[PDB]
Amino acid sequence: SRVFIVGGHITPFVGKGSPLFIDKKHPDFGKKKNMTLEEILATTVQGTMEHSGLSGREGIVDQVVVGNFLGELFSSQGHLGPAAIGSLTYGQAGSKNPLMYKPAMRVEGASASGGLAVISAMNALKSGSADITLAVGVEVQTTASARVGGDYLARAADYQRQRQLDDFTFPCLFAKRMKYIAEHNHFTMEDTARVAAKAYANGNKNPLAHMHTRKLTFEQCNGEDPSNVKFLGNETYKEYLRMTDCSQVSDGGAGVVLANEEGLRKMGLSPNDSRLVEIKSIACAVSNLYEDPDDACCMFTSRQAAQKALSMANIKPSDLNVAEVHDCFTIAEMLMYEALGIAEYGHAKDLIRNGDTTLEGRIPVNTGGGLLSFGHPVGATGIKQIMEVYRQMKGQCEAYQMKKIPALGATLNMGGDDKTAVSAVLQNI
Amino acid sequence: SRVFIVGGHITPFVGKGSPLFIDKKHPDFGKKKNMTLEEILATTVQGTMEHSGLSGREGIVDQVVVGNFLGELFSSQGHLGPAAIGSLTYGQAGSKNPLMYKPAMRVEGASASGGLAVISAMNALKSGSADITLAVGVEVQTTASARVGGDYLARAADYQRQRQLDDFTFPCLFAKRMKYIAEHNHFTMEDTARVAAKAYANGNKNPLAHMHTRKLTFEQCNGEDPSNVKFLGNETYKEYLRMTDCSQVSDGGAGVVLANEEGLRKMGLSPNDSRLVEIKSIACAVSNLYEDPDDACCMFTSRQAAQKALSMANIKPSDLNVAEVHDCFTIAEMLMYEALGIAEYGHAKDLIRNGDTTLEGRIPVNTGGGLLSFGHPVGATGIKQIMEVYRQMKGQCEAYQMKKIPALGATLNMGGDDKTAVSAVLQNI
Ligand SMILES: [Cl-]
Ligand SMILES: [Cl-]
Repeated sequence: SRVFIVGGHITPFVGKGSPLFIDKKHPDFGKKKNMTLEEILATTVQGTMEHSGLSGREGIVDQVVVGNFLGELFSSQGHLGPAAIGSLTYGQAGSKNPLMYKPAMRVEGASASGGLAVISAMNALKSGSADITLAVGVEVQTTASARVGGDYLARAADYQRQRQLDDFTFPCLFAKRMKYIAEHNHFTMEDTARVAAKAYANGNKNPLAHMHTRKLTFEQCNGEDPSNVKFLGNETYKEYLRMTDCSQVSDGGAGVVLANEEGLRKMGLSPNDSRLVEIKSIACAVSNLYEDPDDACCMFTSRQAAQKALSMANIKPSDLNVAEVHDCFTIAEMLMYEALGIAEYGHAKDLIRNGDTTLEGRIPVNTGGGLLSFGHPVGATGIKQIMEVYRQMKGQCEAYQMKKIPALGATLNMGGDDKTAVSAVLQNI
Repeated sequence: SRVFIVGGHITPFVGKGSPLFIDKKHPDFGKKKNMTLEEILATTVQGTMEHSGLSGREGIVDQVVVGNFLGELFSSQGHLGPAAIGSLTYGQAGSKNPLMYKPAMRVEGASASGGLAVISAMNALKSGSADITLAVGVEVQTTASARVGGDYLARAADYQRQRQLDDFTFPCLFAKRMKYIAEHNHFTMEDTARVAAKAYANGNKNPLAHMHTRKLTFEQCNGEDPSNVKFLGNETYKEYLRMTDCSQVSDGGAGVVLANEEGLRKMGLSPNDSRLVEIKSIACAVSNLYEDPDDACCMFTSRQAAQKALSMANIKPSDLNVAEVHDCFTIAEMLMYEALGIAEYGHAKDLIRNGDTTLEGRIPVNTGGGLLSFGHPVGATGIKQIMEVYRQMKGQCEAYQMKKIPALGATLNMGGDDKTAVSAVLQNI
């Protein structure tokens, strides 16, 4: 019935611009390779068990759900259920494996895949099938060029209808929102530069962040840097999107262990244990892939998911102390403030202008960098969000730790152009 | 907490060799096109609603789960949750849509993806979060060459480890089993020819079957036909697999509406309604993608799933009156009889030699053709299996209707080389 976060793990998120990423320019180029999807999933499953107190007793996990979007394209690998079952002892041939024969599957809803894993794992916990579940999200996207990656990520779009917009289909869909947003004075490209400045400043305090080592001023984020190019091909939307407005092409993983009251009891924990966080509610809303709303200024689907979650938890947005939102673009972060309801329609700009969502603000958002600086390994992201609220609640975030420990948090995870949304309310214990 | 099949729908399964498939050789070549994935999903969702009594009240469905393996490769399209949400009114611009904002997602575990959609839907029904769910499985595989297709289906294998075996990786993995099976006298290539003779004879009575129009004798299935080629490239395994031993590359869909007692109440039905079949149990077992058991003569994972399901429903294999099993190859059907437990280890051969699993036998299996003749649109298969037991129980199968209406049935759906398995026990009402 009730559901608890017992622990979890986030890998460093890596790609171009991280010193952890091996390219023709890294001391180990030709000597060592970046992790494969299998290696990331192994590290993520192992790390999750290690930081959840399950070492030696991994057999008490009832089910495993993997969130992943594009493994079949980037890594030529689907069927990650049995890859997850083999991840606890990966590379140790013939070893005993307590996860053998357990239920496992992959779920997918574009960049909401990790959020969907969490809900699926929660349904299992409330259904009689499971008392302890492991939800892991992983992605490897660095194995193709930027343009090829665009085409792959267009699988999140209505591909027949939208791939034609630009090779960078998904960035073009958000540039298209921005043109409409600017035409209705909803917010500006100066506002979106401010989101980016905050994300990179936050990421500079987060050693796991893809962009940890990159420092960017507001001025650079606002286009006073010749390398911050307007890179789209589509001439209708090109002027509305800069490089710094975009989430990173990252590899990484995140996992969480979730338990109901009987799972806690099996682990020797009581529901009042101060290492725990309760998932007070979770909700999913999905719209029509084939049709878009006219009002680009409103993410109606994300707004539905958040309102369902907040209502199920019996709280209002003003009760929230921290959030993680889906900043796949700076443009999206701004819309997410309004979808979540921490700003009224047309007032996200007030928040970003007054610093309310910065680390020292009254409602910090994406405290570790978001998709923009922390990075965006698609499948991992939904779970990374849950774990970031958890980490702030437990005082674990070091240089980006909030000074006032948050009592209530929310997540809002999105797939595609606001076509899938998953939202959770977390309560600190 | 109880779960009922209310109704469902299966499309014709189409591909090369069906008269319903449009190729340079069909009267409508150049005039009409085969369905796209979107069109198949539209037809399947609409048909499932229609045949389940939900037309005009589609809004009482709480959520949709889609099973699909390779859409992101064959159709450049992932994110099928929102595609499913737009499927009821697909092609009708701006129409009212009662499915808007409902939860939806895609699940995947290779050729067990449909079976996984059913389990996920059932978890929702038992957890408080749904009373009526739609589980739909769809696949389109006719959009690539055989060899490109082969590489795509290799996403079911451990791609790094196994892709090198043959361009037809997955077939080769079953040819490899057959070599070991022959070496241990477990069963013979005559036995596997007998499975195929049965599938095609059954398919000839099924107008939805991909191979409905193809008649094949035992002798042809046993290699007395020059066109029944041993097509593998790998010289170690080549001699152990004929064309007629393989499932079809098919396009199609299947859907089912599942409800709990409160769902039945909302639809105006009672749990004793003669249009219903109860799912007495369902189980999933997943093994290690990276490691294979020595004994090719046993599908351990599938055996685990079926034993779990039978045990949960409190029955034995001898109680079963009908079964649908995963005949991705003739070789697999034989192993499935032993995994399901209708034959003891080493005795599947007794069953196929005596006709026990034919339409007139005491335990008819794959009454409509199986994956071999009915066809294998990957994602649909797990749900087609459920709907075929349902159809036999309700007397709906016409020329392949069993003379004795079955009281108990079992499904066994498998992903990859026995790495994921889903098994259900159905009870006629
Ligand atoms: Cl996405
Ligand atoms: Cl498969």
